[PDB]
Amino acid sequence: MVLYFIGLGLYDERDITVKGLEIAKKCDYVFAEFYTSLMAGTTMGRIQKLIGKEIRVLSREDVELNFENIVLPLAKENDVAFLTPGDPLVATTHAELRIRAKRAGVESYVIHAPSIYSAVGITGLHIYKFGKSATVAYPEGNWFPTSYYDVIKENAERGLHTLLFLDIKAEKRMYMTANEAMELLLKVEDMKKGGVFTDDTLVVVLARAGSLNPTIRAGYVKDLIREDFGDPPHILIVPGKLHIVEAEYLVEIAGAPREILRVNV
Amino acid sequence: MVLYFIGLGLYDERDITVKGLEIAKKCDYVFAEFYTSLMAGTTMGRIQKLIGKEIRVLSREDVELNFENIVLPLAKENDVAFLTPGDPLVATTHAELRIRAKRAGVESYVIHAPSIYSAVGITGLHIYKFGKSATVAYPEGNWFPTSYYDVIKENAERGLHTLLFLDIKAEKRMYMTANEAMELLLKVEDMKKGGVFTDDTLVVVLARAGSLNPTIRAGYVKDLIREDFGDPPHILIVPGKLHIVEAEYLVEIAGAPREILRVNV
Ligand SMILES: Nc1ncnc2c1ncn2[C@@H]1O[C@H](CSCC[C@H](N)C(=O)O)[C@@H](O)[C@H]1O
Ligand code: NA
Repeated sequence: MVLYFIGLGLYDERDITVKGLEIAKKCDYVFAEFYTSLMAGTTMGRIQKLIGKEIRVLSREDVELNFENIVLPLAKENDVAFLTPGDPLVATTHAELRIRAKRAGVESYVIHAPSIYSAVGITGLHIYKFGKSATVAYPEGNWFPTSYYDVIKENAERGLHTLLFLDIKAEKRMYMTANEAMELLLKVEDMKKGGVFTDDTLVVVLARAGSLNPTIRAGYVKDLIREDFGDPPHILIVPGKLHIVEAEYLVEIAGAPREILRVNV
Repeated sequence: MVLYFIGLGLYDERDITVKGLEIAKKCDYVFAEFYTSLMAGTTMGRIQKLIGKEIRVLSREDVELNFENIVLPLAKENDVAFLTPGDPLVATTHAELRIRAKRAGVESYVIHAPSIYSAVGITGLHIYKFGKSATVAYPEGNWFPTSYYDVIKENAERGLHTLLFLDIKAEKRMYMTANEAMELLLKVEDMKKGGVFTDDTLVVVLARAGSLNPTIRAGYVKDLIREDFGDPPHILIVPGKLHIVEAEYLVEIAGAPREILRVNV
């Protein structure tokens, strides 16, 4: 009679850890949410088939407002699993659900899975050099979010790389592309004019990490802003000062202009 | 003709993903390295039994100096797997190994797995608030390194969390304990006196991330410095100012003192 938070990983149903699969297979009830991220290489059927259990999908409202009414009650008399894309506690507010479980007398366990936060390593940028992260959110009505622009500025001044999670509106099947994120950032630049994000800014795009052939591209905004990086999900990265081997990787593996091999120490 | 970089995950042999396991089983040759880290919850034998292939272990020198003479030759006429703890390419020098593959006319693919960079989300600390990461190294001889102290300073100064990796002697199987890390930092604080790490500093200790029963403890240095966090490996985190939700999780899940709800928020 416990609750398991089990990550499903980056791209398809095979990105779940063996540990997660074995445990998921032996749970009495299986719940899941697919609004915090997008697993572009799988479907509900494939996941249900792999786990061998019927999966009840919950909405953001079901979770944020009724987790303790839909999931926890069952976690008292049975073993329950709650599945999520990537790692369940990364760039989500799911950690708080563990507090709800405790207060309801339910013990919980977390089974990790590969996350986009560490998968950034495939870009060649040293992961320890990443600074504060941020999310490029879709403007809504007259409200136009811009704090993420300041994060980049803060990190850049320190020579640190900036990881930019991109917005997602699962109910509308909307997945922000790196292209759209670049557009929004250029608009904020005109606004603030801090010289933080312009056509000459070097950026890195990682799309569909977890698949065997993810799209990894590096170059100047003026050149990538209109490039096609394939289907979502995408993440955008604004590197800080580059190490020679980081630049070499971006050129050799990500197709960056050979000129970035020259670093301005 | 193909080299697969496969992550083994966090703690035991089941932390590898289903994708990683199936691919490894289809490879003609399987190599592994355990100098960047060492699965404390398993053994070479258990990993070997799980994959069903003999696993040739490579030293740091085998990889860094001879990757192209040991692994790549076989990758030309067979499918080869290179196993590493955590997520492949997180370790700073691994990314360039892909450049070596390319240079040798060998295609490479990356199979991700849980990394400590994302697993620390289990501490309840928001992932986006983490800043630059660092490693606490043992002083020795006339060398007393202290850069990790400066990292904590720059991060905390901006309200960001600092993820600290603790020194490890893979060969001698010696792990630096969180307790030892604190002592070193207090000693560095006495040296630099910047008001960065003192007895009143709040810290979080994560041990055996990945296992079903990890150790998650949060508190002030004066109380945790002599606490027993169990067997390695230990990860230390110096949080920046907390979001009430982070503090609540640390209190309810990591046994942190109520005091953080008013002092560190
Ligand atoms: N496979 C993938 N490839 C590229 N970006 C990804 C991705 N998975 C997640 N993301 C990025 O992260 C956002 C979701 S944020 C939630 C992240 C998740 N808990 C994890 O551990 O990965 C997406 O909108 C996208 O910008
Ligand atoms: Na980081």
